[PDB]
Amino acid sequence: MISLIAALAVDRVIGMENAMPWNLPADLAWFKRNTLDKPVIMGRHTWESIGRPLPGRKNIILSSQPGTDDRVTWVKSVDEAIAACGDVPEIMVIGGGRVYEQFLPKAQKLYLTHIDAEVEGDTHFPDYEPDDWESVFSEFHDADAQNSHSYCFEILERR
Ligand SMILES: Nc1nc(=O)c2nc(CNc3ccc(C(=O)N[C@@H](CCC(=O)O)C(=O)O)cc3)cnc2[nH]1
Ligand SMILES: [Ca+2]
Ligand SMILES: [Cl-]
Ligand SMILES: [Cl-]
Ligand SMILES: [Cl-]
Repeated sequence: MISLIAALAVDRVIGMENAMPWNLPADLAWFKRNTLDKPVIMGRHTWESIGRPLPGRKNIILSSQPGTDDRVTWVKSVDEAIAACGDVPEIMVIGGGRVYEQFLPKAQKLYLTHIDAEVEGDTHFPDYEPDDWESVFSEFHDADAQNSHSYCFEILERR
């Protein structure tokens, strides 16, 4: 199955002109927990953001331009990206905006972190209809010594 994993500020903001103005190691740990030992598909901007390959995951970059790093797999279409994942139980789509938009219709599961930050968004998560999704997990957390904002983890399954 295909799943999307994303961190959403208020108004579904997922990306800004520059790095997001928060420090959420707990969210990064959640991201890692839920992507480890699964193939991850990302777009080129997200690849640049991360800086290097995500450890312990097959990294697949969806882009129309040729690849500039040999440590990851470069593909040019959605179907090629899926094919490159092979026969696995779950493929994780990790953004950004355009990649989420292309994979949402195929997705059966969303792993969302909702962050209590009001920011001006450059890119947004797709406008999904809550009516069509069932929350099967929710966990709320306050800001703390290591995390700059309150955040809530949710797992949705398509109804
Ligand atoms: N929940 C969630 N949070 C995110 O910040 C997030 N970010 C993107 C893409 N951006 C990023 C940026 C960095 C790392 C990252 O460095 N993750 C590490 C853990 C952090 C660390 O160990 O320092 C990893 O191994 O997964 C992942 C995704 C896509 N989906 C997300 N989903
Ligand atoms: Ca429920
Ligand atoms: Cl976790
Ligand atoms: Cl991207
Ligand atoms: Cl629900």
